[PDB]
Amino acid sequence: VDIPREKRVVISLTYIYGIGTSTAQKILEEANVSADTRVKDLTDDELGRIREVVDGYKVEGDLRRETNLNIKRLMEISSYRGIRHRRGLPVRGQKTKNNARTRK
Amino acid sequence: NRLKEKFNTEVTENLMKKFNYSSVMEVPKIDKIVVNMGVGDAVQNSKVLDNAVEELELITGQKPLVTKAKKSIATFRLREGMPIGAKVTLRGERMYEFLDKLISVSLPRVRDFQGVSKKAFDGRGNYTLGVKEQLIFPEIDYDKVSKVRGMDIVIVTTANTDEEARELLANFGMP
Amino acid sequence: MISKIDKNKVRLKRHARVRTNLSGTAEKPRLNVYRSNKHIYAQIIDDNKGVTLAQASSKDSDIATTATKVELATKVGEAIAKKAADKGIKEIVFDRGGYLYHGRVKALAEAARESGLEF
Amino acid sequence: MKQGIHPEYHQVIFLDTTTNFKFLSGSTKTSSEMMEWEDGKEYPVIRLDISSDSHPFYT
RNA sequence: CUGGGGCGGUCGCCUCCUAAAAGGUAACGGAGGCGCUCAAAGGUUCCCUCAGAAUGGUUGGAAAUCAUUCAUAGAGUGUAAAGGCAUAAGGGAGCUUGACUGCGAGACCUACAAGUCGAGCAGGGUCGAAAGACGGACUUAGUGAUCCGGUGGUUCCGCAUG
RNA sequence: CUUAUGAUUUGGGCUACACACGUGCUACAAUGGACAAUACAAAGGGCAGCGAAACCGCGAGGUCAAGCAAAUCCCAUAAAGUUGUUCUCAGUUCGGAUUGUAGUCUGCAACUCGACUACAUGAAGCUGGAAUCGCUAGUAAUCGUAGAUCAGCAUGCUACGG
Repeated sequence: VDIPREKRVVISLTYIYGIGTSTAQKILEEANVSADTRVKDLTDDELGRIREVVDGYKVEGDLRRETNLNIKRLMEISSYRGIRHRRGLPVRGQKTKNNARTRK
Repeated sequence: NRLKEKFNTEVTENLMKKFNYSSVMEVPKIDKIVVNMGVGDAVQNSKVLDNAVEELELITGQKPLVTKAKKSIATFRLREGMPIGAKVTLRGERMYEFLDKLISVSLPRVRDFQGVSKKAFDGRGNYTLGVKEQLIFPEIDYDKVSKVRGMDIVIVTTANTDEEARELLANFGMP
Repeated sequence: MISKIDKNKVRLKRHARVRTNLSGTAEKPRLNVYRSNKHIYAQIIDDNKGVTLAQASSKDSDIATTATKVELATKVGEAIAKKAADKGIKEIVFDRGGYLYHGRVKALAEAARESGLEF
Repeated sequence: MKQGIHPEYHQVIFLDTTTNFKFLSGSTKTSSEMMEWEDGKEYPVIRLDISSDSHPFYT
């Protein structure tokens, strides 16, 4: 979709939302790509065969639409898993004393 | 202007047989829909007003009128000017294109049981439905809009009392 | 509910405001305008005596067609001048009623300027 | 009617699989694939909705 | 100046009240303002009508905003108050510079100096289809003589002449 | 103190937080990171407990028998290393905190309130100021393995070697 060039494709598809080290296996399954594909890859006939396998995935941005509403559903029921989002609470039953900083 | 005939059906099939009007002219008729968004005090929202004037064009395809203040009320930061509103009066076929769209997509996306009211009138024939912006952009999904908001849709008819405006709102409306 | 105004009463207020520095004195009379929805009416009034001098109308039998409703107004402006060429063909004061100087009120006045009247 | 200030709108055929209540409009300037002749001969880009499939009130 | 004088206060204009139904009318009587502001807040042609009240409506402060119905002006009118005003003098919009030059019959005011208002007449414009309207702001305060000095004009003078 | 300050139950809490000091873990990398191969230990445990080799699962793991109450059977292939291919010096293939998807396993039962792995997401963090602590040889430093508690559960503790 908006991937960068001049790097290897096993790390290049990671740059979008929704892919981490599945391009090593799952995108490598459907497409006949290799590991050493730089910017000089000629991935335009290979752009189509990755477009068929990425169309099944929720990855490119649209997963964050469903991820946002899952929190919005969770706070609307007002669950203890959901109040901890709206209140800076670590949510997954953690100790909210001194070393609980990344939620503030 | 396809489903305008829904009104032209109900003027003579239900309304002549309900109140027994003596002429076809004095059936209650809807004249305007104003979709006045509200205030949204713009000490910062003057940039969100540029979003709020962009969202309301997507709901109804007419540019809003950015209505400014009138008084100099304290405990509120505003003067003459300071544009703190937006509205679109929907007169013609864009009304029915908006009405025969919204009354099918207002109750479902709000996730309410009954949904609007049994009564919201003012004793004259005006409804003033209240919206917390759970319905709009049904075509492009939640991708590029920024801030949650709340609309207000007013239905102004030529009804005379409450019970004749209940009759027009009983045509694919849910009271 | 909502109350629909009539277009005559607002027109009358506007006309009243217009017609306070606008008068005919029989050396420079006044033609006014009354268009309704179908017919245009023109009438030379001398405002001093309260006595008219001429009268023309789109529903009169001399000029009654279904042309445009604008070309009907051109026929009436042709009519009011050729009856004011019988007497008092001098300058007059155009009175627009409460209407704009546009369309049918303009074509009533364009026709009267190119048919002898000197306003 | 004024040119310049209006956005786009068209006869958006609301292509819903339950009876296709196509009396809607908006800004769905997307791919026109199948236009029903009884409905708005335009883009069918309203692809799925809960509009008139199961009302909560008239259930 | 002064209900002795001093001390305090005051000193010029504007608006009321006192003021006795014309005008005018005092007190160290009662109230307040002014020593500006505006290139649109001027001109002109067009449209437009408010406050408030209920009522009921995603913001909901009671009260922003929206709609309906009542609303005589209770709003607004650069600025004090008094007269005004919906002819709108109030509120928008478009063009513009008359926030012109030479004058002015007549009138008001008044001890004098001053102060005010003017139809109209040319000249040359602006706006408006046109009639027309324009010699600054709704009106009434926003200043200070003469002498001297500066500056720019000027068919005037300029000492025997230039 | 003695119809309770003793009892009996499931349900909370001991796990709460704008914070403040102790003690540790993992790091902020190219004397590293990711993937393939290939070595070398010691100590200790195993009373229905340890459970192999096979399979079936991406994996955490499930199904039975193989052995055995143990110098032999099992936990158990230690890891760092070494060898090769890689990225190229960026908050990049550095790490992995935090949130939704697996529902794996233990246990009447994992919401308060567990333990991992699975695809996602990827935050602070570029070696740290004043100060302050440990340590004199198999010691500082690092690397992994055991056990006691224990149905399940340690970044702690206690022992172990490289």
